[PDB]
Amino acid sequence: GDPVYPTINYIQDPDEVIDYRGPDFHEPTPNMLAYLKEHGKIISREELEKILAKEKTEE
Amino acid sequence: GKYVREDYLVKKVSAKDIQELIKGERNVPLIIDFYATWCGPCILMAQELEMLAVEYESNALIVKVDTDDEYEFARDMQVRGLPTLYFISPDPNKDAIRTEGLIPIQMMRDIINNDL
Amino acid sequence: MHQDKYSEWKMLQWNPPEFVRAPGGPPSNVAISHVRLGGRAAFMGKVGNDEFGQEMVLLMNKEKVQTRAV
Amino acid sequence: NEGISTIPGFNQIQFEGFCRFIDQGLTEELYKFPKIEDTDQEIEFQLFVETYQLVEPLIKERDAVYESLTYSSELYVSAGLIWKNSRDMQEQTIFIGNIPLMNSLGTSIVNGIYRIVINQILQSPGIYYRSELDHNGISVYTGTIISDWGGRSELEIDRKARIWARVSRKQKISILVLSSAMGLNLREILENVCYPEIFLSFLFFQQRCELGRIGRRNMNRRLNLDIPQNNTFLLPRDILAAADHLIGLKFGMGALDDMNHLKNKRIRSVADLLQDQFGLALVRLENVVRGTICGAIRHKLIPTPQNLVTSTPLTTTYESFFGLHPLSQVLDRTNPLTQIVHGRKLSYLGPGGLTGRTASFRIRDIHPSHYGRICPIDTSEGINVGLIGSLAIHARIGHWGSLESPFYEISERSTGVRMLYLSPGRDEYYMVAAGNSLALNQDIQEEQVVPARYRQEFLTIAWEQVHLRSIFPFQYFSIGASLIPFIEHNDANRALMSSNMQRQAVPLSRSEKCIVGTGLERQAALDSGALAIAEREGRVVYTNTDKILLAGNGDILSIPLVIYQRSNKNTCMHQKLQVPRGKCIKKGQILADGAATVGGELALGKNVLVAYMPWEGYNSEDAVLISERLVYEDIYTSFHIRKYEIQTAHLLRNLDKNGIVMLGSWVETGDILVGETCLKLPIGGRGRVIDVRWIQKRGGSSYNPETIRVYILQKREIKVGDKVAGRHGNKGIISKILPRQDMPYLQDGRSVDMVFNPLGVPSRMNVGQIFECSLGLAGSLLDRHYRIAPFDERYEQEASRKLVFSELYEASKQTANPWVFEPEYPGKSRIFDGRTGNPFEQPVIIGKPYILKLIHQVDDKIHGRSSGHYALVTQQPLRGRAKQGGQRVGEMEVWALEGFGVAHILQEMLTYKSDHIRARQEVLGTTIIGGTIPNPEDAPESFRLLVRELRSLALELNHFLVSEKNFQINRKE
RNA sequence: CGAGAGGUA
DNA sequence: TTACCTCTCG
Ligand SMILES: [Zn+2]
Repeated sequence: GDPVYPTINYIQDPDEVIDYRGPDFHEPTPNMLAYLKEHGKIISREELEKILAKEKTEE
Repeated sequence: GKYVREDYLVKKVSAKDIQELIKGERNVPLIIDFYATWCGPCILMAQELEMLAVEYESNALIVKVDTDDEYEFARDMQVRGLPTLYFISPDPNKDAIRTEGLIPIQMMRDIINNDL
Repeated sequence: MHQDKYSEWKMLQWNPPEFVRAPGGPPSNVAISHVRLGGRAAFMGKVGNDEFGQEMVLLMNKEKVQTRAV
Repeated sequence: NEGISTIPGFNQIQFEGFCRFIDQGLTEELYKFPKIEDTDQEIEFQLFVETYQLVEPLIKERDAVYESLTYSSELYVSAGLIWKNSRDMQEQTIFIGNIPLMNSLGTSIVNGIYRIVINQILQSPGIYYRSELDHNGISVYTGTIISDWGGRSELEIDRKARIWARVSRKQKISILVLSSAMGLNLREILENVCYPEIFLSFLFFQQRCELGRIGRRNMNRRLNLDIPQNNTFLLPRDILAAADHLIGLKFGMGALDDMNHLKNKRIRSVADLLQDQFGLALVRLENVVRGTICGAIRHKLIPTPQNLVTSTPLTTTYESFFGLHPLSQVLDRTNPLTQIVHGRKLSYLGPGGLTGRTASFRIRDIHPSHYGRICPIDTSEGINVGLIGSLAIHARIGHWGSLESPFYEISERSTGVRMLYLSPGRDEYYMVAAGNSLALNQDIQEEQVVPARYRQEFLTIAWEQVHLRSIFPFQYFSIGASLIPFIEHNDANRALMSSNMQRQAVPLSRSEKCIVGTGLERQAALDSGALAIAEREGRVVYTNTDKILLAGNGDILSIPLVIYQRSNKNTCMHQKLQVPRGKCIKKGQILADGAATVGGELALGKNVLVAYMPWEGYNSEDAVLISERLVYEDIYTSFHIRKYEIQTAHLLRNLDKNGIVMLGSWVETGDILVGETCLKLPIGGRGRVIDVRWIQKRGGSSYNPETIRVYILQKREIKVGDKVAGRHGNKGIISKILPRQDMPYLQDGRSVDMVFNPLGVPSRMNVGQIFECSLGLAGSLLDRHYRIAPFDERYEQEASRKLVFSELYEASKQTANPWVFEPEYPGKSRIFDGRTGNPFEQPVIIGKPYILKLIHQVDDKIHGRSSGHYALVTQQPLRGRAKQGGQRVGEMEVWALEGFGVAHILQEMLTYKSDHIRARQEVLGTTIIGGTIPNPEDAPESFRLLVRELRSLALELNHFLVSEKNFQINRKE
């Protein structure tokens, strides 16, 4: 007779593009550099320059 | 969010904030969604509302309210069940539309584009 | 649970708030289930001649629920 | 917050480890740097750790691979030197050096090479008690103290109370004397220790005495003590406590430890290794700084802080680690699965770790503590079997080195449930069940029984007494085992083989998805790095084969694509677009697909019609017969790219003005690629020259010899000799290709693509294939794809049979093919022979399974040699197909030839063919002329060498022959 | 050429 | 244990 767990759960259409922003997937991954820059751990080129120049002026 | 862009583009508001927006002036259409973490059908609405946002970027404001946090407001706005949306117009003479249930994305677009 | 992350909302289904251990629903759903479990059902109501309305009648007709009183 | 409610990302461990090193690790190592002054007093150097800044990379990642650079970051820190003479302060920020950066996927690009760091498992510091059965009478007991240093501390008690330290090679050393060394009074000891009478009757610091935080906590738990965590020393009270426990065992009150348990082991990672290296480098900077201070004295010059410090020590340390450490390895890029699997690996071996030949049999078996943490099936066979393994899907790494498996609490509480992660030790004390609640009798549900684990054992208990439940489908297995469909029905031995074979698959020219799968193919594609995913939301404004433009809220972002590029394993990478112009996308959604991926899922093979039956012996043992359709419709064709590089008649047709072969040339073996010093094609390479790169270089003393690289592409079709496999442990080599007319055919008229032997399943115990072939046939007919999770029989008995049989019936009814489901013999049908038109006698199994093509191909394998180049010292032929070499006749082969009695054949192998210079040069001539080859009299070089080597150690070996006829003795040279 | 690492059967 | 293959690195 018919199966107790429904077979619909199993079926996927043959021409389907998976949606990664769906209920069963983890949050989107972040580029390490951008993450590190957002939290301040790595600084930009302009910032070293700004700091370096001011230090030179002080000296 | 300078380097990393936020994933979620629909924001939670409160009863007081909703009231200001309504009493004040607006120039683009307002859509308000009532939701609860507990309802299963709602998990599906959230995905749809986030897409409408990408499409109509500054041509609409889509906002969200949680029933657990603001139960009394919901009763006053006459909400009878959980997946419910209120579409409000930038003109203040026109009536607002309440839709109950999961409804398709095209219907949402038609209301915004034609009726509101 | 979290306001935005809906991948976490499933946990509430696993441990449900009590009022919604077995959530009930619209009258249309009972009819579709009755037909599936064997049985014959009819739905009485009014729907518009708009697009959504036609979709609903189609679903019911396809599931074999008598739609004459709509 | 992650992994509860979803499967965790496959690279999460690497991401977290790198972050810890960047902030916490860097600061901790920096602090220890010593203020340096010299002699009676000298100038003082200050490294202010308060202000450290890491700056962004100068080159982008793609450029680094193109120019063979290393992607890194620059560390600038502030410092001040008060020259002893000056009494004034100068401050600047010195560029200490470059620290490498990681991509999110978890790789590092160093000198142009993608590199990955593997995790290691080692014994944790702490006190361990073992009972050694004693050769005479009563058993000896012992304690031991593992340390970060690795020194072990031994204390022992004999039948007569001994309490003697075993650290000295000598039998007797006194633990009590060590206590007295601590200044403890004999009286003080007595008051402290229980079991005083027994001890009454009885009337370093740098390495062993330091116990890490992990070491201290373990000590406190095993011997209950509560010295605070900041304390991290071998304080003496502990030694007394240890002795007290040691005697309790002698009287019966104790636990002997299990050292294979994971509560006693610790995991090192990217972070630990990187921090360690930073320390080594830092000590090297102190040596350099002291030295430049001395130089300043000679020149009597005012130092600039920068002048004192160079950037060499930081860069060199890392360059060496990445290049030479055992646990830093190059990434396998054969397919997308290989890239994801490499990171998750765990090794017992490594530096400061076990060696394979040395290790015990017991370390290589599964322990009950491994569940949920380390996969039972995956291991590397060989002398290394059992020592290299893989992390399970839902595992994470804890605050301490230990791993953790998620568990659901079913015990009543307000919320009533939470998912918690448990340390290897904590969960031995709870009852965990994996069964379900679908049983009811005349009593209530709570009284029903279920199988469960408790204290490393399996028992049956009621549902009331269970505390935790295991709920996730893929929890106990790794990524490879979790990609096999119907695993429940395949014996476990096969599963090892199967995980291994998927890793060896070749990305094909056109890709197709499977009809039957398990559902983890979707996440495996997201985490591989082969797909292009959106970084921001937007609408697609322009698409070209090279690029995509995404336009979101007033910005336009350009995303580059990959066209026809080589990989470390000579395979091709190519991305193809999935998004039509004008479409909205949300962050994280797919934009382009990579190789071996279609529609967001991993696709390593194709779906083909197959029959399982005997066919004229072509399928004997494990061989396959295939149709020509596969060859002419291009189902199994693959592209392979190789690189050939150098440092700076008909042939030379291709070369350009500079002499480098032009793009678009077809080249064959022998042809020069780049103009005496000419680079020429080896045997078996024949392809279009897709690209030439004259790369200018830096780093060498001379401008680095510009490197000219040529890249050549070969398109390869299926051939006799190729290896093909399915996902259930089934492997075979192609033996014949036959025309469609001669192939076996069905009642629909169609001809089967492949034919497999049916005698294989009983021996190998895989019944999974039969379930998969049949479901495949159904899906093709009904247009459905099925993704089924493992262990379906939890729901009901015989669940899989119910799914397959039901689906086959629907297909049979909807498309009216009655042969698809036959009521008398379900799953089997009657087919006919192409050659004669006659029916085969008994019904046969027909289906469409998914078959993959493996990396081991015939073209790479074939080799031959006649004559050729010979080695310098041994003067024997060279080794290797690349080197055009010979094959070995070794010890075992000689023995076999001797058994036959074939002396002449053997002599030949030892002399003319290998290493007899005079003799070898003659045989080529005799053969061209047509003559006879004489039997050699002189010795081969091999022997001559031995004599010379011995004569170097002052010993003489001579060979003499005594003539039988006249008795003369003659010395051969 | 000396080491190291990943495979195969 | 045998044989086989690829690579990097000073
Ligand atoms: Zn099953």
